[PDB]
Amino acid sequence: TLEEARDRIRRYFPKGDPEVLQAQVERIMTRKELLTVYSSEDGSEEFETIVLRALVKACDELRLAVAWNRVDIAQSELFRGDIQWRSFHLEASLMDALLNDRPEFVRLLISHGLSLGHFLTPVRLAQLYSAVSPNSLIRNLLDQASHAPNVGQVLRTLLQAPWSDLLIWALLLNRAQMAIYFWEKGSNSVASALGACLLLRVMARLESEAEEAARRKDLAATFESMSVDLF
Amino acid sequence: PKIFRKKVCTTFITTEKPTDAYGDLDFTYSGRKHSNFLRLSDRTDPATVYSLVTRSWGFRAPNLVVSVLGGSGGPVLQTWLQDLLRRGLVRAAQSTGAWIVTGGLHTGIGRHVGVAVRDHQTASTGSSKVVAMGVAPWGVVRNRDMLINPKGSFPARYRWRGDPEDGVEFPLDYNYSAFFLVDDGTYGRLGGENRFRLRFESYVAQQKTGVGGTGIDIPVLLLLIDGDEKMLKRIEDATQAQLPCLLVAGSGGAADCLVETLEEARDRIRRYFPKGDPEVLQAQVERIMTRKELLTVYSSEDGSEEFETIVLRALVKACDELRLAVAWNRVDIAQSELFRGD
Amino acid sequence: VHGNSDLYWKAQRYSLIREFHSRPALAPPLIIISHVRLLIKWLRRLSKEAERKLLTWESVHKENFLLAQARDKRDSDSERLKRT
Repeated sequence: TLEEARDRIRRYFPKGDPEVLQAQVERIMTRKELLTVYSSEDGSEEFETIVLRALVKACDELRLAVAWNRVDIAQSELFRGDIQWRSFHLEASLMDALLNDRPEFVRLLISHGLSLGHFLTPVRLAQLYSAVSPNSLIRNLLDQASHAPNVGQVLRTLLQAPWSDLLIWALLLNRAQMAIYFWEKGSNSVASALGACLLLRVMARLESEAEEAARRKDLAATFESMSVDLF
Repeated sequence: PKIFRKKVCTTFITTEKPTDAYGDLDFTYSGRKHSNFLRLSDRTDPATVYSLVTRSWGFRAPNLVVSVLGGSGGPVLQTWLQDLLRRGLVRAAQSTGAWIVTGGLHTGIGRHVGVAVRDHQTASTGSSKVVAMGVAPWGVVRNRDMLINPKGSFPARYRWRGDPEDGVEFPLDYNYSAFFLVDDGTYGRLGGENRFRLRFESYVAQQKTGVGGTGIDIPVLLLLIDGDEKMLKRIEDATQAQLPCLLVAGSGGAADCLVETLEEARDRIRRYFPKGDPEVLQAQVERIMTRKELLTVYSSEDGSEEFETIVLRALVKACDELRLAVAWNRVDIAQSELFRGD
Repeated sequence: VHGNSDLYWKAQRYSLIREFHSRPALAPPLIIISHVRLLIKWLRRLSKEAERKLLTWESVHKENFLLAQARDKRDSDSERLKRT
């Protein structure tokens, strides 16, 4: 791949069967795209950048940065001004950051510049409420709401700025860092911190697992202290 | 707040009529504030422009005004100048407190400055923003039709369809803080903007820093990057009206005057950098060489660092520096200028 | 128990005031007038710009609160020890 001297090379590295193995190596040279070199590197370091280099040579890399749960890769790929990242790349990687629990990618991808009124289609909003562990509380609440998308009825049996829809989404699934970030971006903040504290304590009394009820009471105490400090 | 700014500012089509396009301006993006725009005449005074900015929109008085010019790298500029515009220009504009006046459109070096402002705003938590402003001719705006309702004080929902880049109309960039849109009346071509631009720069340069006053005149500097043949008249029209300038290496459009200040080989130089019109442009470059005092070089430096010492070097070459150290609210400059026993 | 009884009393102090505000204001020797009037009724069966100005004012103070919270966390001694 740096390049008869071919028959020479097939007769001092393998030491046997020159022309058959030369046919094999030329089969490898038909697809020299899918071949990389690790020679003049640091050595036992920066392995991950070379994995991205091999996968891009064989060609999405922002979605790989979300899937590996590694933030510096995505950050360095956004400062590189040659690529000029468009809308649908950022929107797809933000859905991967929301379905998984990675809040630092949600903060990084929104700060780059992204439309959320164009983002939350009802298909994507249907996909967010199906990232549910099936033996949780919100799974039973949504199933009983459909037994008689339907989150308004779930709020009723419990009780273009789309930030409040993501706040209610993060409260019902008990994501702490998500719900605090969505509080800090939306408006109408004192009433929404008291509404978050009310809704979390109602769902904490209705919780089966003791650790998750303890988790919800800690988050509701955080929203109470933020409404106190802001007012 | 919207009616007097409708009446006092005017537009001409030449019948000069009251305006219809002003107010706030949001984009599709979320988490961001609103930008201010105004459809303004070309033959109007910058005095009521300055009072409109510093009293109605809400902006502090500048301590420094740096205008960015260039644009020979269309799709991709070098990573070297990308690091210079990211670090060296914007961190001095954020520490000292300054305005960056560029063309508001995407084309030229408007995208590279705006990406530098956004990357500075993301990579650190400076608890503030860098005030970058834009002038742009009204006839080159992509879809100016979303701005037309003459009522006022509204977020106008500006839209990017994703259009291919034709050279008749250009979209506005999204990283600037305020926009000036000058209704020249030709609807065809970039070039009928620079008169109001240079008049507004000299009007800021005439006024002074301070609380009620009693300060230095606000130093206005020019920052030249690659550029074209259409900038040599702008360099001479700037240096005629007593404004200093600074030159980066970049490419040949600035390296014309860089080589001519390092020094017929003249006609040679005017016939491989511009590629056209030798003797007229040689007369222009010699007009620049009449005032070689007001010209500095940024070549053998650290790169994206120590920008502020070179600004002082340009202002002292064009010649108070202790008062500039007070006005920028930076103590190390004044301290180093007091230890120098010369 | 003195501190918890103060916290409990202030929270209940709202609903007690609301009880007097929601009462037919006529004294209980003469309160039959208001009960007759409610028996007759039982037999027969901010501006928008002011709210926008109010909520933008709230968002200004929210941003100053969050910036001062970030500066206090950043100048703490443990995060200086992390950054070193």
